[PDB]
Amino acid sequence: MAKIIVKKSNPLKGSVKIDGAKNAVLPIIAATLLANGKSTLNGVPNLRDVHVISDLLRHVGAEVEYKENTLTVDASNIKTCEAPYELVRKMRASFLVMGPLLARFNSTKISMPGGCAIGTRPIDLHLKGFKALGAKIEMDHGFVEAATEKLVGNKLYLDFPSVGATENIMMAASLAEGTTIIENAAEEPEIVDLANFLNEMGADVKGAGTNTIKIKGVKELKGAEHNVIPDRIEAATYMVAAAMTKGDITVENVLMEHLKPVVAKLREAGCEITEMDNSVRVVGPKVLKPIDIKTLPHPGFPTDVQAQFMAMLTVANGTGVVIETVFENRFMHVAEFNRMGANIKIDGRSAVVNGVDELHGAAVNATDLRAGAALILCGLIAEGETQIGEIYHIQRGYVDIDKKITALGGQIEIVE
Amino acid sequence: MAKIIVKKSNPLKGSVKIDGAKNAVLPIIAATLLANGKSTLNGVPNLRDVHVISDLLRHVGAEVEYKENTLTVDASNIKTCEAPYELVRKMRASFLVMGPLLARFNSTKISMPGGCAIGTRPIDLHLKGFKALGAKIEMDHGFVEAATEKLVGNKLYLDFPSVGATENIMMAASLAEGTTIIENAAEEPEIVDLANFLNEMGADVKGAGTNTIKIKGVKELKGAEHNVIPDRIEAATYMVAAAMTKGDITVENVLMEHLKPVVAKLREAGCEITEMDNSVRVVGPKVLKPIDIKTLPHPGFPTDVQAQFMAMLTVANGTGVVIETVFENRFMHVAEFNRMGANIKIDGRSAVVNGVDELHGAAVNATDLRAGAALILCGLIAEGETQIGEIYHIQRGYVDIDKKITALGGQIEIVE
Amino acid sequence: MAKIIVKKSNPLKGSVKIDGAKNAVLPIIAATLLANGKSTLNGVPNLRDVHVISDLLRHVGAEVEYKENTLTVDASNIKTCEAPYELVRKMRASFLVMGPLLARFNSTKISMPGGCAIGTRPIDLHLKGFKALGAKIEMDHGFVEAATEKLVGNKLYLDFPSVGATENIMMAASLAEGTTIIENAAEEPEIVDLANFLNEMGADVKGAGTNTIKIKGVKELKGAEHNVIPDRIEAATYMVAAAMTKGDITVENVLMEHLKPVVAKLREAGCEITEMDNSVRVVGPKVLKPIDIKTLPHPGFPTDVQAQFMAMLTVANGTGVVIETVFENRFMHVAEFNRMGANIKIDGRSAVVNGVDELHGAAVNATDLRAGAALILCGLIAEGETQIGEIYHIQRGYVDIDKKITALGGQIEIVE
Amino acid sequence: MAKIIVKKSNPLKGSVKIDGAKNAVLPIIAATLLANGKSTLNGVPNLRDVHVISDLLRHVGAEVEYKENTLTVDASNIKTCEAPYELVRKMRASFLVMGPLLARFNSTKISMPGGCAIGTRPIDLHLKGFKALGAKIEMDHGFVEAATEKLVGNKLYLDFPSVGATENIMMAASLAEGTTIIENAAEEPEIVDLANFLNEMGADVKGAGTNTIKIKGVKELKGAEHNVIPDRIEAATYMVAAAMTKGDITVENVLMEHLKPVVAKLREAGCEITEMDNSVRVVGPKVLKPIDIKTLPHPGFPTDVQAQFMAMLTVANGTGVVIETVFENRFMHVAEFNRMGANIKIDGRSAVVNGVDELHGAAVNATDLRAGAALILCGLIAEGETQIGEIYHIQRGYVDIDKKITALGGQIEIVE
Ligand SMILES: CC(=O)N[C@H]1[C@@H](OP(=O)(O)OP(=O)(O)OC[C@H]2O[C@@H](n3ccc(=O)[nH]c3=O)[C@H](O)[C@@H]2O)O[C@H](CO)[C@@H](O)[C@@H]1O[C@H](C)C(=O)O
Ligand SMILES: CC(=O)N[C@H]1[C@@H](OP(=O)(O)OP(=O)(O)OC[C@H]2O[C@@H](n3ccc(=O)[nH]c3=O)[C@H](O)[C@@H]2O)O[C@H](CO)[C@@H](O)[C@@H]1O[C@H](C)C(=O)O
Ligand SMILES: CC(=O)N[C@H]1[C@@H](OP(=O)(O)OP(=O)(O)OC[C@H]2O[C@@H](n3ccc(=O)[nH]c3=O)[C@H](O)[C@@H]2O)O[C@H](CO)[C@@H](O)[C@@H]1O[C@H](C)C(=O)O
Ligand SMILES: CC(=O)N[C@H]1[C@@H](OP(=O)(O)OP(=O)(O)OC[C@H]2O[C@@H](n3ccc(=O)[nH]c3=O)[C@H](O)[C@@H]2O)O[C@H](CO)[C@@H](O)[C@@H]1O[C@H](C)C(=O)O
Repeated sequence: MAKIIVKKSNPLKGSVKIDGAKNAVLPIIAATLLANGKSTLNGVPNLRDVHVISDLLRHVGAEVEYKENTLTVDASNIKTCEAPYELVRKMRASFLVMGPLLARFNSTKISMPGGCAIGTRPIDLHLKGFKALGAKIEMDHGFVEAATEKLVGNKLYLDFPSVGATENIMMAASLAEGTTIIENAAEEPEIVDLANFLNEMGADVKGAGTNTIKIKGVKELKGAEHNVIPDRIEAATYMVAAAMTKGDITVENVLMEHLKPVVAKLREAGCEITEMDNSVRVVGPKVLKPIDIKTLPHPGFPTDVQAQFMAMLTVANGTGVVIETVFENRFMHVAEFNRMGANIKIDGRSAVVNGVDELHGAAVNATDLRAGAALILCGLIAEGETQIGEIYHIQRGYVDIDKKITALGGQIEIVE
Repeated sequence: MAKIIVKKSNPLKGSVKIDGAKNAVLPIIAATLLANGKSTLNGVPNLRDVHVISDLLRHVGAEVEYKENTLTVDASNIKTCEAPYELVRKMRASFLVMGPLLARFNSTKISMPGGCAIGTRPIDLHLKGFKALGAKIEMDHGFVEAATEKLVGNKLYLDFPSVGATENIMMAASLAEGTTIIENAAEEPEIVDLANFLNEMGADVKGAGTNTIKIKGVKELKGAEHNVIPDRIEAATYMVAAAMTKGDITVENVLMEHLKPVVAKLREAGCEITEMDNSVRVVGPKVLKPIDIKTLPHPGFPTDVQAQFMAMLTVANGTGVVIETVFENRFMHVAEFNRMGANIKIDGRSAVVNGVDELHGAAVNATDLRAGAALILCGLIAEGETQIGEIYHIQRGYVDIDKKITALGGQIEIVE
Repeated sequence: MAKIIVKKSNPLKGSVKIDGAKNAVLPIIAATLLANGKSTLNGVPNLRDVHVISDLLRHVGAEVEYKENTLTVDASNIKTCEAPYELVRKMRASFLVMGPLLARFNSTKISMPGGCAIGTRPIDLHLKGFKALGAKIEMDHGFVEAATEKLVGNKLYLDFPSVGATENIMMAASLAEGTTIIENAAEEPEIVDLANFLNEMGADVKGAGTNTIKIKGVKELKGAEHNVIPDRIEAATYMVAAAMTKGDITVENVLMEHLKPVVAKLREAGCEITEMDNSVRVVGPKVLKPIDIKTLPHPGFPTDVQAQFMAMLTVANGTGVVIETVFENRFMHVAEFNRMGANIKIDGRSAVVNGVDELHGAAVNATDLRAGAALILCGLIAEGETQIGEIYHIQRGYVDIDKKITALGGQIEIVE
Repeated sequence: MAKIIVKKSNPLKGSVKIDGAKNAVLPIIAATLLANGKSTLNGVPNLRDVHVISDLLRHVGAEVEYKENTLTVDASNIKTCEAPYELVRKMRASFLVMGPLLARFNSTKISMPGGCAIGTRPIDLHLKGFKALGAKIEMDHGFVEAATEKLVGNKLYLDFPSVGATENIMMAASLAEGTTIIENAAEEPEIVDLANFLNEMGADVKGAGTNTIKIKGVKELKGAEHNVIPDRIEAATYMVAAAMTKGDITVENVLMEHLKPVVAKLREAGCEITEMDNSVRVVGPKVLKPIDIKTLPHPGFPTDVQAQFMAMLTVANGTGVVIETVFENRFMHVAEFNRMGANIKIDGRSAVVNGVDELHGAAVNATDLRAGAALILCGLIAEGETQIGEIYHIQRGYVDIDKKITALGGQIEIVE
């Protein structure tokens, strides 16, 4: 089966256009379900995770059309508020329909997500918020059902600033009676994108981007047109690639406000970075300086770039410590990095990376989306040739990484 | 030597006035050093930690007078920028003078804090920010020296949103040339208090309370008058005490915005809480419902109330999990709670509290400020009599806890 | 694709015969490579992991025949000491050929294992021991090569009492010049089985079962006949199944010495256990008492029974804590248990299990061998019907679990 | 108050005699309480912890005399089986009288130890074993009371191979009716010393040193004479001191079997070690090679030498990782090491030590016994002069460290 073959490459040089944010579009697609009417989403990346949630909307009865990076959804006529096991098993982001369906129809029944490679990922805070809004929750044979005679706005505290719980609760609250206050909300840029979209549909959501979100419920929302923000994680991936290959890359169609910790940490590692209104230029250093990273809720360092920074660190000039506070077991890639000659030792949530002279190409497997991309980065700098298996992980969330890296001068090919 | 004796008490009932925030006043006192002139701080709590940092200002040559909750500082004539080991050993908050002294005099030499009971507490991010502003850092025999020909504003990222590093860097940046941007800043209310004070002196500090702080340096700052915010941690202590004793207490002279997670979590445990403009009423439940807490940077649940919530949980109707993400070893109190009949098991940063019928009085020792106060709370509900040693820990940071609890009906006495 | 369907079952009752130990036979099969001659292994379980390592021996040129639980290996004519990526990727136990091949031929080149679901599982201590014996180690494109002009016995310390490193080093040392001393050796019963086999072939290995193993190298080893010990992990699985179903089961063809912590912990949970010379009877209690388990090196509680005890605890009468010290991320099953109505919260290496009234059947996936078996156990007690996917995990290491549970009265079927 | 002043010293050279083991003598002193008669302990180190437990025996009514390294105890006439709070608070090893007093008198009431600097140190497994032997346990106001009409031998499993629980249970079982089996026993050399002593008094204890201990209870024990084993931890301290100072030291009156991991790890770091029947010679290397250490139950690397190895690593030629599995918070010394210019970062139970050129003398505080000794080691190699406070920690458990290091050529003095 299919592999990505990467060879030791030249310093990457040139421009790369960044696609729309996968993790903005997924909750925003779920939000379309809140409107009796037709929404139009532009800048939608052509990605499997997009197609999966689109098929979920079809299941519940919304009409969906995708072309040329525009997705339209007509959620006028919904026929069921049940998300079955087979769909949720494909992608746990499917859970994001629960808030809108609960809000529109006052009842919804959604398969509870199971295990995921990157950790045990409960959805307790989503249910916490729904209960705060008046919903009664019950479990039936793997399904979670939430139902209410009516949703009523209430104050609620998030024990962790969960991205998904903030999204789900904001969407449910959008049609509740009265005012909902989400305390200790996620501040991730996708939260702000979603809020903006809800407001575009007629909602009243204030404070997205800050630690407190206030939603004043409205009776009905209408389909709206929305331009999704750029993918900050994709952008970060290309930035790290410039860093690691001693390249000089201009990443186009980005928002620098959303990249702050990545910019900072790359500068600390010795990159020269030039921030512009819609683009950023990254020049890799001649010697990578070791740095420590600690993943945290935004605007701390993002967990979705942790594997890729760890890969950069495998050849830094010293010792770097990587600490993952956000996900449990987001170190599955370490053993793959070590097969390429890295020197990485883990205990608990910390990985000690002792920089080596160079990596060496080897047969490796992607374990998840972001780690698979880190493996491509290793492949660019590893002596000889690197063959990466289980490539569906990567293709889930990167548009044409082979084409984009090839256009920057890298040696990469997908073989079937 | 001295002990606090607590007996099984009646439900606490009445009003308690909260003092000014210890942890606002300590950085604000250090900030007075930035002005060639006289500042006036009102609402200063009469606490040892206050007196220690005041003696540090005297050491460096500022004039200090304290009376009746007003502290004045005339920092017109400073005579040394060196903070010696003996003073810093007393209280690691002394380190907060480093930023102002560096800013005023472009050189400062401060003993590096050593071990602390509640964890290994490095000051690397403080030095990170000073280096970003142009300071060269060196170590001499336990001292850290920072010096520059001139401080220049720069962008810098905090790997963790450290309270102290945010404070120290904001103060240093206040007199730097140009604009400093602190990314991933602490959002704690004391950060906002400090900022306000600096602005009162003539500074230009914007975004305190948010994840990004921008300071535009000025050439000189002038003494100003400031009213310190209320102690949210003290307030929380009395709130928990109402919860645990099934009491009914009105806590006076507080800011509800600063108490959000404590209010939320207490309501989840079954308290009835009434929030007012300058006061909050807490009615304890008849049965405490078990809840989980997870300490986090503000506005997450505060580490300074963790021991006290754990004490409440020792008699909750079920199993609660307490997770400390902020400090390493902030569980020293667990063994003391267990001597009073609690059922608490720790591994890593998590403590499993399995609620018991009642605690039983016993001889215990305070291990630190906030835990010592938790022990007084246990003492209120523990059958018989509880004797608490090492009480200096408590007296550091609570004004007249014996008098305030006595006025609420509790049985407490300090014996020498 | 294929599923195991389990329904809510009657208390299991009857006798079950236990197969030979998978994890004794795998290193013992690798050990056959040490002899110029034919070995005969009896009591070999008919398992995929067995067939995989047998195909590895074929690759290197040994002759292998399997029938009726007897496997013979003629390692007279070995044709290569290289274990290629495709084989090692299938099963990391393939790494166990490295020690024998190094010992026989003074050179061997083995693909370095990559990621595994249950954690990052380095082989550094294996290489440590080989280096101690005189081997020079190098890495080539994912391969580890060990070579020496001659192996010389030496003392070496294991930083952790690794099962695999003890095995690999014992086998390498068996043909070394002089005496090897393994300090802080694994004490697992499989270590003793392997040692016995090596001694049967002509080796001189003393102290297996204790914290120190001494091997006095010999010039040549000869094929021998060996009876593998019973599978203590399989036995434990059936014991837990009796516990959870309130059953009454006699587990046949076992060694009670190898089951001590499992017996102890099951008695603590309320089982009545009767230990006999070659069998053990387990009667489940009417109410399971909550217990805590902590995985450790033998004779501590085995990690391979951790998931299955956790499953028992999901319906215990209270709160149990499960602590995994041996593997990092051996909690992947928790989310699957929670889909069946369990109440389990994890942080770090500890899982808090808050017992529920009953589990409820649901669609779940096996994540690994031992967890998949735990899911079958849940399926036996869960109201309604449980469907388990990814069943290859289970079939790897249990002989006919469907047939054996069916013979005890359970409702289980494998569907294709 | 009193300080230890250490200066940068010459390579240590010469011989040092090791005293008797503190941690053998403490349980063996408690064991004297089992005999109606007079015991004679030789090779007793002149240490505060010794004097504290001796005063506890006096409290309960045994007659004690200490001179010239011989301690005699006549436990013919015991007058109380209650150990009060004041004594147990001084030293938690006082808890070791519980097993003997329970065994002699079938009732005993012992204050439950509270917090300790190096971690939360429950005694649940001690109580577990006593309950297994027939004792009913209750808590009264900080006391734990154990009482039985008669102690009856039983099998019991230790969830962790606790040193103290193994000791306490072995002593209780020594006079029980029938046979006690301790499964997953501590294998520490002090367990073997204690067993030997009990057997000297007339007991029947087999398997000490192995993972299973069997005690066959006897009706009465008689006073006996015993020679305590050498202090392996003290010996290790002097060994590390040779390593760190590039010295050449012969440590006298030791048992090499008890020092295995320390010898191994020191050789890995580059020491040349010569093991003899009653002595060991350690020659420090010219360049310390970085190594990783992981504390574990014996014969794994001892937690009591962890701080001292960490100190050695502060100037090793690279990166070393120290992992503490045995105690929670046994890293309090890290901040003190960092005040001397070390580069150590902790997360969880792991500390990353990035070796520096040299340490620099500074004012530091001992946090506990073994760390205080590590600070003296740092003081020997740190440029200039190091002043160590809170020296009672050290004096607890080292005989005349100033005199012994002075006799090896070091510059050390205790000032009052
Ligand atoms: C669809 C989408 O946007 N997914 C992203 C979002 O996941 P999410 O699930 O919402 O993230 P969280 O809730 O903030 O989760 C953060 C932490 O909080 C725990 N938690 C979360 C919710 C809850 O109810 N209970 C609870 O305990 C949780 O287990 C985790 O430890 O945020 C993550 C963090 O940045 C991303 O890694 C993730 O990207 C992924 C890879 C991708 O592209 O596929
Ligand atoms: C004077 C004062 O306000 N002290 C308070 C302040 O300490 P601070 O020290 O500033 O808190 P941090 O820097 O946010 O520390 C939080 C975490 O960050 C790590 N860190 C911090 C700084 C740095 O450079 N490097 C670094 O790693 C640090 O080790 C900790 O794990 O904030 C704490 C958290 O709320 C409080 O517990 C603390 O109160 C106390 C008890 C009291 O009243 O005495
Ligand atoms: C073939 C076989 O017998 N496999 C078993 C054996 O694995 P092994 O691999 O030898 O076990 P370890 O080496 O004792 O591993 C224990 C711990 O030690 C770390 N470690 C190990 C080796 C090394 O060089 N470096 C190092 O760090 C390692 O990462 C782990 O955390 O022992 C394990 C523990 O009981 C079992 O779970 C495992 O069964 C399995 C599931 C099955 O049936 O497939
Ligand atoms: C008097 C004496 O010999 N003391 C020593 C002994 O303590 P001990 O207390 O017996 O050691 P453990 O019981 O093996 O403790 C090891 C671990 O096990 C947990 N545990 C222990 C008992 C119990 O019931 N429950 C339980 O959870 C415990 O919390 C720890 O994490 O063994 C330790 C380990 O080697 C030493 O560090 C300690 O030396 C000291 C410093 C000194 O010289 O003062």
